[PDB]
Amino acid sequence: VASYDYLVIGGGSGGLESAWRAAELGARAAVVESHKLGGTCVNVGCVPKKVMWNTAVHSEFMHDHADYGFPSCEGKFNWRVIKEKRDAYVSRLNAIYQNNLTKSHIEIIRGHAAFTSDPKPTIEVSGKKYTAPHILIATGGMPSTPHESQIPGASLGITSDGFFQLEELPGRSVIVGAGYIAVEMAGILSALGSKTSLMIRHDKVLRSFDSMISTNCTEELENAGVEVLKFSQVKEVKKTLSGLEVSMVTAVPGRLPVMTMIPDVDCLLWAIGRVPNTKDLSLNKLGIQTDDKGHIIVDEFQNTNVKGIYAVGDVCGKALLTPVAIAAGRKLAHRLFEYKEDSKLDYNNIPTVVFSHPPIGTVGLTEDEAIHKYGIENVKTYSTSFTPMYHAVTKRKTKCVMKMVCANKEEKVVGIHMQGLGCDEMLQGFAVAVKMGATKADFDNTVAIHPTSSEELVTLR
Amino acid sequence: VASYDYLVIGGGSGGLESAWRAAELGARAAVVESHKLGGTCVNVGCVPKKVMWNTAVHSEFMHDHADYGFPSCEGKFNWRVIKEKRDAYVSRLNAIYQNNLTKSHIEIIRGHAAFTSDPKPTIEVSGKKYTAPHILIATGGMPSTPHESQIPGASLGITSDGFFQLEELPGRSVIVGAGYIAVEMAGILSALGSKTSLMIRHDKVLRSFDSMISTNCTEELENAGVEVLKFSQVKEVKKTLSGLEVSMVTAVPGRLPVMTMIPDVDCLLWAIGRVPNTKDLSLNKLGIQTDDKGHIIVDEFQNTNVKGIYAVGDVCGKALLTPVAIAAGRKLAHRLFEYKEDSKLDYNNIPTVVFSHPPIGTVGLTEDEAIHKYGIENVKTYSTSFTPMYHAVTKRKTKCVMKMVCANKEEKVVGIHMQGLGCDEMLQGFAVAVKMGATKADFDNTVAIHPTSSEELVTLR
Ligand SMILES: NCCCCNCCCNC(=O)CNC(=O)[C@H](CSSC[C@H](NC(=O)CC[C@@H](N)C(=O)O)C(=O)NCC(=O)NCCCNCCCCN)NC(=O)CC[C@@H](N)C(=O)O
Ligand SMILES: NCCCCNCCCNC(=O)CNC(=O)[C@H](CSSC[C@H](NC(=O)CC[C@@H](N)C(=O)O)C(=O)NCC(=O)NCCCNCCCCN)NC(=O)CC[C@@H](N)C(=O)O
Ligand SMILES: Cc1cc2nc3c(=O)[nH]c(=O)nc-3n(C[C@H](O)[C@H](O)[C@H](O)COP(=O)(O)OP(=O)(O)OC[C@H]3O[C@@H](n4cnc5c(N)ncnc54)[C@H](O)[C@@H]3O)c2cc1C
Ligand SMILES: Cc1cc2nc3c(=O)[nH]c(=O)nc-3n(C[C@H](O)[C@H](O)[C@H](O)COP(=O)(O)OP(=O)(O)OC[C@H]3O[C@@H](n4cnc5c(N)ncnc54)[C@H](O)[C@@H]3O)c2cc1C
Repeated sequence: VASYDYLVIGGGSGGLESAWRAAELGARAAVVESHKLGGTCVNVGCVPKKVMWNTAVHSEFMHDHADYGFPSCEGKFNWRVIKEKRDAYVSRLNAIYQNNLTKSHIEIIRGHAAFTSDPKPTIEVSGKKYTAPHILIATGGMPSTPHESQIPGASLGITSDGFFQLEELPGRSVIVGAGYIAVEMAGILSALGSKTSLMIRHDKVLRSFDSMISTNCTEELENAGVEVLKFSQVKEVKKTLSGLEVSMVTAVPGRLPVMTMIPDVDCLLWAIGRVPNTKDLSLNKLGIQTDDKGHIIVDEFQNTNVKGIYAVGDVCGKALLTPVAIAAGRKLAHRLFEYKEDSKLDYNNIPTVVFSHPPIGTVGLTEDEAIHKYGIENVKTYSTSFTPMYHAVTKRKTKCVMKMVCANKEEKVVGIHMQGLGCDEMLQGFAVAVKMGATKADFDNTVAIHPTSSEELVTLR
Repeated sequence: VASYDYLVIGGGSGGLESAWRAAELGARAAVVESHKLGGTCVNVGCVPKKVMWNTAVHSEFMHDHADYGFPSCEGKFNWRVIKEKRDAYVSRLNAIYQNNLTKSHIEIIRGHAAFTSDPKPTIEVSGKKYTAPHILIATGGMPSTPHESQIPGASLGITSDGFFQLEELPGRSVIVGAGYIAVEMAGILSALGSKTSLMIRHDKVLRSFDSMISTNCTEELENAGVEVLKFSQVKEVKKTLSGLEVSMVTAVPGRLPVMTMIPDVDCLLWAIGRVPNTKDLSLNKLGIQTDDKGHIIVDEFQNTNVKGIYAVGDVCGKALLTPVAIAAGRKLAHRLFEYKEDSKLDYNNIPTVVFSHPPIGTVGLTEDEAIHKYGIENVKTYSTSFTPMYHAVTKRKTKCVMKMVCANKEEKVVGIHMQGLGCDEMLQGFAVAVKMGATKADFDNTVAIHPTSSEELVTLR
């Protein structure tokens, strides 16, 4: 047993940041990583996702060329080119992340960690044992897929991970899911040329977002040429001569169900969920708690039920975003190594952006979450809808919707939701303001920047 | 003399908003406009400027096409097309602005107003007389041009107004000026294909901005192919067989001066200044104060030295931006018609964006204005510089610089300056935060949005 001051399991967003902050404070740390550092985000997430998005944004502006006075292009995108490059960038970052750990004196135990029987919290990487007064489990999660039992042929399709392995553009794409990943994959594949279909169990996507967003987002998808199959779901999948044959059942309320075969499908992508990566950790040896789905149960301070063990990031289940994982590891490191008993992450007013077309920006309470916590009498919402002046000279259009949810008489801005061009870089600023507890008066007392879309939030009447 | 409750002179940004807010409060208002409503901003400013910018942004992304897997285009932009459209949009807006005044019951005295001899403040539009207990002068300004006396041939060139009259792209462009307009014109003409030169009296542009900006902005201009002629200035201009011949004098400190002839110049654009539009108003009949340059002198409440007369917008000289003009007319209307003695506009922390390539965003104190008002011991600046991941796969690059100026021990964020992709839509949010009096801790306690450029401001260390 080599002893350390900190032993982080998983070198993803959460593990790395916590280790970095701990080392900065004096601790002798080591990180246990079974694969590539940078985790899900760098290797199969944020990074490669956003590169492919910047590419989709390009095809969509090839369509506005002639309107702007330029001669139009003949087409034919090449997936290989942009893939080789996307992959290279991910290599450049790995190298970078290795270097940082090294120059920071953070040891890297490479391999798969699992807990042991030793009473004192101890893990064992490759027959060898390591222990520490503080162990952070930050192993994340993975895309869930349906068992061949209920969906015979389910394994025939791919996941987001497999999307980043695609080497040529799928001719016919069918995506099953209604969350941000699902939406993003559908938006990228469709803009780049694939005949795409998004299969959802209901009528709208991102149903957990403010109604104005799920409504607008389902619409803009339809308007962009993505076939949305509502109240539909996969019954089975089969490999035919030319691609897969997907049989789905559509049960639109008020009507009788209908079976449908989607043939010649090159790509069936499961974007149905993320499952925690916790079995093989041998949590059962310490009685470490988990919920019915395997997520590790922690408290406000990221504490498991076992002393000297913590969990952060996706593995916990709450707020599946890289900067939440980071913020939690950073705050933990400070509580442990800088002794600030009160360093926890406030999970309220976390900003999120969904890179669809147009981009979605959202922070805070939805109108309903607001109505519920305050009451209809005390919730006033303000909102606008317009066509960005960028579309003033284009046949093509996309709208821009902005809702502002205010609570009580002072009108504390408790939620801002929007969808439109520029909404991705537009949010961080207001997120700070919302986090400071701004009121509608503060926004209104801020001089506008003309001409911009952002200026519509400081002139909402 | 027809009497009203409010008589606004000029239907631009400031006059229109003040009239609208006044009418909403009960006042019987009328607006006096000698030309097209919407003013400088709609007719020869913000609106047409930003359309031409969106177009320049397009040529600059035609250059990243092949990098993103798409086949490249043969070129040849067409100025006519985008002009007909830009002009049409401006017509659509005028019509809109007319309609609003009408549906709001604001009368429109069309023609040129001038003050009279009548003791009681009275103006006369076309032989007819109008008076009111409250007159707002919101006549704005105009591009200044050099007198043929000192610069023989100065009149041969055009101004920003004349830029919006151009019907074909200038082959060779030379722009004289170092402010935002100058920079923007140079950036648009150059991106769209003109062989451009920007003539400045010093070494850098936007010299009144934070040093990191004038430095970065002079650099990115050079890197984009805009020839910047430093310590240079026009001596005279002449019309030759093929375009104008510009003779300038370059006096770089440490060296002897050199005369230079720039020949074959199709366009010489004066972007040297804006002069107030106040002579023909006959200010002298009421003894209304003005500075040595004709700007009308007002106080914190927009009061002239004469009772019942006010001034807002460019005409005053302070903060030459549409939303400052608007904010001042709106606040005035409330002071006058809603009787709130304390409604004045706070001229501190006004956000501004300069649509160069890449866009500049800035709000607050520059490092020096901070150092001066607080002292070197009390000013801490934070800053970063990086290449946006959009350029991770492009031969072409543009940087992104961000400086954060903090004052005192709490580190109140008193100034944020940046230049880069997305910085135009990125600013409004932080401007609200800065206006609320945020500290570096507030920014740091805001969860980041990954991956974005905006996220670099909440992780500045
Ligand atoms: N504002 C100053 C602080 C930010 C410094 N970035 C350097 C300037 C960019 N230079 C450049 O030349 C361009 N930058 C990039 O190449 C990298 C790629 S991923 S690196 C971005 C990084 N990651 C996270 O946000 C997510 C956690 C991550 N481990 C994961 O799982 O993905 C972040 O900033 N971490 C805070 C922290 O943990 N670490 C901080 C350092 C980031 N790690 C690597 C930086 C260099 C890139 N490998 N940065 C990003 O894409 C995000 C930042 C964005 N501004 C951008 O640059 O596009
Ligand atoms: N968030 C709700 C409040 C904003 C409402 N805009 C309508 C939604 C956009 N719909 C759409 O379909 C697209 N909008 C546009 O066509 C117009 C063109 S100029 S109109 C923008 C306007 N002007 C000023 O900022 C500058 C003063 C001006 N008189 C000048 O001199 O230029 C502003 O919002 N004024 C506050 C106020 O005085 N008046 C408010 C109404 C604006 N006047 C005209 C609106 C319709 C366009 N004619 N708006 C803009 O370009 C700026 C807003 C920006 N979000 C955008 O839409 O691009
Ligand atoms: C497609 C797709 C797109 C996404 N886009 C975004 C986005 O734009 N923005 C965003 O904020 N988030 C995005 N996410 C979410 C983000 O990837 C995750 O929330 C973030 O990765 C969480 O970090 P973590 O520290 O819990 O995990 P991870 O990054 O998953 O890191 C865990 C690491 O632990 C290693 N590991 C696991 N078990 C062990 C073990 N026993 N021993 C050793 N090593 C082990 C893993 O190999 C991995 O490298 C996306 C996710 C997917 C999938
Ligand atoms: C090129 C260029 C680009 C610009 N870009 C931007 C930008 O992106 N953002 C921004 O914020 N600002 C920009 N500006 C600045 C913005 O145009 C002005 O600050 C804004 O127009 C100020 O409004 P105002 O009410 O004082 O004036 P104005 O809009 O100028 O309105 C005054 C009106 O008064 C009328 N008038 C004048 N005298 C009389 C009289 N005696 N009788 C009757 N009518 C009269 C005029 O014809 C005019 O229509 C730009 C300016 C130029 C020039």
